[PDB]
Amino acid sequence: IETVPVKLKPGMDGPKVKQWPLTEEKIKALVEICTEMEKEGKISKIGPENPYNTPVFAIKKKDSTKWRKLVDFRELNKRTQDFWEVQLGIPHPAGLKKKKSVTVLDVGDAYFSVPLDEDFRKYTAFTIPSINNETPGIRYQYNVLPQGWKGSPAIFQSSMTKILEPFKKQNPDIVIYQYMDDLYVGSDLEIGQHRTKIEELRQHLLRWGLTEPPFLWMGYELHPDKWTVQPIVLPEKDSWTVNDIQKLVGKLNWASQIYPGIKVRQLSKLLRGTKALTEVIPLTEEAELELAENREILKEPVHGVYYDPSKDLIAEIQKQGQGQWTYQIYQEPFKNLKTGKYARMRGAHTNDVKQLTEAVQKITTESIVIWGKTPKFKLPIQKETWETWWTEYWQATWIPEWEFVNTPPLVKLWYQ
Amino acid sequence: MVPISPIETVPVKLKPGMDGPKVKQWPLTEEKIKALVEICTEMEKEGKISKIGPENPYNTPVFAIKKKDSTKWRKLVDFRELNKRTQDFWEVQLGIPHPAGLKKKKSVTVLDVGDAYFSVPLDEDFRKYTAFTIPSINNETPGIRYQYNVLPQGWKGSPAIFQSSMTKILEPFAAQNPDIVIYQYMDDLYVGSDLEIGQHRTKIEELRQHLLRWGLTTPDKKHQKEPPFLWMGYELHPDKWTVQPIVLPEKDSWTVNDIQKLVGKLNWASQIYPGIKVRQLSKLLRGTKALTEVIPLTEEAELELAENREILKEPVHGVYYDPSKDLIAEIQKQGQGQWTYQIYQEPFKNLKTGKYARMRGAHTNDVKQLTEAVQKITTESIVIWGKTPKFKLPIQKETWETWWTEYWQATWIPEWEFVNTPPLVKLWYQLEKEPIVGAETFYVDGAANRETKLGKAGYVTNKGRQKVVPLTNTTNQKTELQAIYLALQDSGLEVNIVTDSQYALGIIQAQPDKSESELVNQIIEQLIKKEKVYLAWVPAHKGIGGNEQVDKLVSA
Ligand SMILES: Cc1cc(/C=C/C#N)cc(C)c1Oc1nc(Nc2ccc(C#N)c(F)c2)nc2ccsc12
Ligand SMILES: [Mg+2]
Repeated sequence: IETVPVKLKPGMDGPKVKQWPLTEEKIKALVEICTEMEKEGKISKIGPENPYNTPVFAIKKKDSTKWRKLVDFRELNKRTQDFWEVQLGIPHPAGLKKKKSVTVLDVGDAYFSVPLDEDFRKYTAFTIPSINNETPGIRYQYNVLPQGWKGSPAIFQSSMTKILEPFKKQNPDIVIYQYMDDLYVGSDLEIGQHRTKIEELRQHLLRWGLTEPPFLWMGYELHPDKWTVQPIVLPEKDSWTVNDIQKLVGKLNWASQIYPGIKVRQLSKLLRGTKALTEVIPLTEEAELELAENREILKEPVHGVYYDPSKDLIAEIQKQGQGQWTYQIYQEPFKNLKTGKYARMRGAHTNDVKQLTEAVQKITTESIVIWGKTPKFKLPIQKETWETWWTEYWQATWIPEWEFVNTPPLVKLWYQ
Repeated sequence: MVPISPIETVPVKLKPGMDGPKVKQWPLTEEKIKALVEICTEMEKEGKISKIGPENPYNTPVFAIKKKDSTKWRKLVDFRELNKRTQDFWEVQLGIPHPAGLKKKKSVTVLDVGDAYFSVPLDEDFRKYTAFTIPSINNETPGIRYQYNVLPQGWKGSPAIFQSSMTKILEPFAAQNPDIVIYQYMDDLYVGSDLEIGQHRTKIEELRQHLLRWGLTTPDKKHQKEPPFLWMGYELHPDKWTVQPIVLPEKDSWTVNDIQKLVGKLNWASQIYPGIKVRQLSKLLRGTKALTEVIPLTEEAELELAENREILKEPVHGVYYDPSKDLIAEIQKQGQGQWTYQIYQEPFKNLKTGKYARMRGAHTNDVKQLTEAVQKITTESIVIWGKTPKFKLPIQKETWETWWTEYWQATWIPEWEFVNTPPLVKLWYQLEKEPIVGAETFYVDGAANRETKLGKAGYVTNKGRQKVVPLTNTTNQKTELQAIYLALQDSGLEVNIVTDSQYALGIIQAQPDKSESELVNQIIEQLIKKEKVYLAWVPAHKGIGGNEQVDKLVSA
């Protein structure tokens, strides 16, 4: 009921990002949504004295049938102060990634019950564009905590802790983490009781809501205890061709950047002469011994690998074909914090970009659970292809950063 | 007196930390002073300005300009300094409608809203910054000091505040008359409809009755402007549109400036005239920007210009948008990285046309360029019609499926169908996934001395075939490519090639069919001639014989 004072970072003005073009159905969806929000007092029309802008579009969450307003606050979030006045920062729950079931709740509608600092509202300006610029764009700003803004969960945390206090004491083994508009609720119980342990929460904040949230009903369920990784594996063969040994030596040489004692000279010594690529080469016992020792090395963890919260996380993705994708998360090169692989690209058998878009969201979700922040992606795609299509398949309420890779890396072979 | 609603005032600020202008008033002739006194007296009676006391410390220079072929003077207040310190505004006319997205209208009226412009009040807290001084006669009395009460002509915020004020006034009239459309441009409102002309102008008089609420008057004697309209470079007609006439000059010699207008006119004409090309004419301007320098037009540029003259020989018209029908977009390859396209709903009746030019890079292929053209047309179509068109593309379904399933990047193009109009886009070579049995294996390598530029390139094979060629004025990267070139030249239709060059792999794995490097282009033409090529990579200096043997042969 009292507004918390919020200001931008020193020497920075509000965001001035161009609205990108929207299809007719997203425009009309945004008109319907924003008309109701204006009636409910959440937003207000603004005049031409407001020069700031933040892009807006519309999505449909996973198996939901009605549109959700999504604002790309990435620039405003970069320009907003970081909130340490009450809390030095919530220590990320390292136990969340260890629970066998984690449900993600869209508690973003709860932020609309808290007013926004009136001096900061001008910076949340957004524009519903018109087709072909045949009418002026509908200009709004927020009067309450907006979804997608990093300051919304920081300010509302005062409240949120008190809402779930009856639940946290009733259930002291449940790990609850809040990231932006998401609430991650982890437990080790039985599946049937897990839902049972989700609706109870849900019914709480609907009880604080009547003293209706348009997306609180839904639960995106994960199982981080069964999150599989990707160690480095070498082939097991009875017949090695020249080509097989060349690929093996090339892979072991790349792993030697990660591991300490990798060795390839016995294997390379078999490649003595100028032999046909398909010719079978018997392994000497020095070569098999060397291969066996490299195999043992690759089963241990990597040396000197630690997460530093003061540094960015970086996610690389490789297209492997046949609907398969590999990814590695790291902070310094060759110090992977997590590696993985996806053949589970849903409803996109004929669409590369939809698959990549679902993989990005999948990797971001894992990154939030593990470290409590999103990585910067290096995407194997042209900027012009990605920026044309990714909003068509986006179903998350956050948006990470990304850059584009235009030169094919050799590293695809080593995770293949 | 019929009460009139006031127009809501827009609050205006200066830029943070900035103060208002304090510019000194130029001296003026006694003739100009008497002119400005009479002009400013009329505007004071009209309420546009008001005399102020000496406490206001701000000032903006005012001038008197003698009009051509007239004995009357005009007034010009130079707000350049005040504009530098006025806050930024939300400007709404950054995006302007494209005629291809408009709808057919039976009747279109134009109403002048110039007197309505002065009923818009300036923010009272901001008026002090608009102060100006008329110099007195002989500098013997204090100058007459005025400040604006309305949006001053030439002030930074006047266009944005004016249209946003009109939009707010017009919103209920437009929302409760969904059978008309209203569009504002400069000092004119445009009202269009499909109503029979009788009802169309009751709606016009209903619009003038609605504007009276705020005391906004429109001329009784109706406007002189009527279809067709000359608007932002187009010709708008009731059921068709076109750019204004494109006339290409006749010149025996062309300068740097002469070509930038020609390409400009051609770029403008390309939105309705199909097949306009500007490559060979734009190339004549690369690097140099000397406005006066005359450029010999290559016979390539002369042919391109002559081809454009033939296309521009007559008016070409496009139609308006029908939301009840599909959008179709059709693309053709033109060569040298040029692409042209037509967007229509019914055959032979284009809504608009356009072109796309290859980006600047070291290597490229036709499939990548066609993909980029699709994305450009997709985004333009979202802008203009709010939808993606169905595409007709000069590429076989089998070629596209082979491309995107094997390409290392993710790629996608929306719903499309093959159209068989040459030159077709195709894949010119496909590297093998596994080594080829029965094919000779070529171990290639190259090296160069970074000081003398002297190098060697060559290969050794499993059949005992060998070659080393000495080279001058080369680099390590170029010798690694030449070695691959030699192995392709000297092998049969199927060949395995082993290299340690990460640089060569990165180029060939990008799958170009054309390059800026004449050595890469030669490799491409060898790849086209082959039936099977397997390209394998090994690391350098690692005991891998064949590689090590030729490593010593070329690094000696
Ligand atoms: C009425 C109008 C006038 C102008 C005046 C320009 C000048 N000089 C400009 C725009 C953008 C105008 O706005 C529109 N026009 C049209 N259709 C159209 C159809 C036929 C003619 C003719 N003849 C025409 F003028 C316009 N559809 C729409 C749909 C939403 S607004 C709009
Ligand atoms: Mg070498």
